Amino acid sequence: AIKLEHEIKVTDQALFFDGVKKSVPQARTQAYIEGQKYNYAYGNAIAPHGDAIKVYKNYVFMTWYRGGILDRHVMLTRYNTLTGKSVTIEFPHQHTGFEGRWWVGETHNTIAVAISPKDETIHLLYDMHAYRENTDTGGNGDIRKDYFRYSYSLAGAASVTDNNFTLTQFVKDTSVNSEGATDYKHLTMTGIEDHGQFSRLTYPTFFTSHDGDLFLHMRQGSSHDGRVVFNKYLAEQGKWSHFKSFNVLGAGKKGEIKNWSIYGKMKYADGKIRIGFQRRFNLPDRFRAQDGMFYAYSDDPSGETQWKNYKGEAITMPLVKADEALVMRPGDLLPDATAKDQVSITGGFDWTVTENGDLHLIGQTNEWVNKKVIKKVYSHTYQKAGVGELITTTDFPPASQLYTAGENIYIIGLEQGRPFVEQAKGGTNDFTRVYYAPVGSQSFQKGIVHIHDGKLYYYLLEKGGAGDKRTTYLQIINLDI
Ligand SMILES: [Ca+2]
Ligand SMILES: [Ca+2]
Ligand SMILES: [Ca+2]
Repeated sequence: AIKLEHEIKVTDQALFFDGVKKSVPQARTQAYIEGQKYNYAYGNAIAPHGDAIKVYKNYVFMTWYRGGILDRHVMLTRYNTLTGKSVTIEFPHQHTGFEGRWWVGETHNTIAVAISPKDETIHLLYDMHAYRENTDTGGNGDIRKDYFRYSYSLAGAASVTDNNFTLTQFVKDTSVNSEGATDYKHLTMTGIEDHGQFSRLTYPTFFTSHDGDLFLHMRQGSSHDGRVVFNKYLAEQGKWSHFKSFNVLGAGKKGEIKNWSIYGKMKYADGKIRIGFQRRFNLPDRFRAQDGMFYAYSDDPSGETQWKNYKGEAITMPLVKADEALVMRPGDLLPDATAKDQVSITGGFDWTVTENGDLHLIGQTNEWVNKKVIKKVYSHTYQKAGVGELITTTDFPPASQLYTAGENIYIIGLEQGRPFVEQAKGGTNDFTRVYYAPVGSQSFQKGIVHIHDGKLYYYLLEKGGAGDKRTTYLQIINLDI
């Protein structure tokens, strides 16, 4: 059976935004008040959040911001699964909040972490929400040479002894734009400063191939005109390739009816670089936000060429018209919801492909009437073994992410604060609960998952804390593959 193997405390000082929600004009406008609680613009929990946990050999790497409101330092912790010991590096960068207003917490601004399986370099990307050289921080720091924030290490740093796991392992900024002796933030990944390439980026998320290649993807642009870009770590050269567009910017002048923005994630799944996403058109129509459900995969191990849709048909690369990668229309789940903004798709999208080729996508599609959600529909679209008709069903529980290991797909979450695991054979919608932490165990408020070598690494926020410093834990659960 699935069993909990290890439960480890990461910190009692994880940053939490213990204030109230602010609107974007408030967050942009209001001055600091000394003694205020830590208000926020989007979510209230920046840790664990984002691409913040990775496993490499016997090490679990976890990122987080340290509390409280006056600290906010970027932190990197390494847990050694062989010794049970942890070591943590404190970086000089502090969370800059909403457009430099560091007293308003900004959950888009996550700390992503990856290890190159080839040269054991550690890569960090943090605190970014589409910034650019003329971003107006309202007097809170100069961002002209700090709009893209990248930190990286010496080769072999991933596996040094705990005593040597320090900032000494990381490479300072020594370019003409360097800020000084404690500047660890680089403005580019290629060694070439390039505002056009590295401005307006959000959502750093790394993925790794079977042969040990490391990739990154981000979203570039705005909610009205946005693309996914991705690059590859060049281990032989100690740098990254040029960003490559999965989809164009300015599609309205290149063959689409209008500009659009992309809402999804690239992953490495069943041996291929792939992407799943929904589209925001910003048309005056029945869609309050996103529309459609899309998927494509590359038969190129570098993911640069040979892109295809679910049917195996080649797609235009870079993509201009999203409909080429169509899988289904979530609008069809609410077919009488035709009034302006009556179909509200604002999240809950995910997708996976199992090691047997089974394709799975989930979505949440809400009916929006007089400024309120009046109906929530969860969908599960799947195709067994990559062939045959797509099945879309709404007989799917309220889950927001899908995971895979061996032949199965999994739903993983918190129920009454306790981790559970539901599992289904790939290519089916037949789920059964196979793990639930017992009564008397701890309660958690939030969690992020990382699946590695048949085990579930659950990076969790403990429930019930107070103030702007909370406790996080790492759980290691054997999926019994
Ligand atoms: Ca710098
Ligand atoms: Ca719309
Ligand atoms: Ca649709």
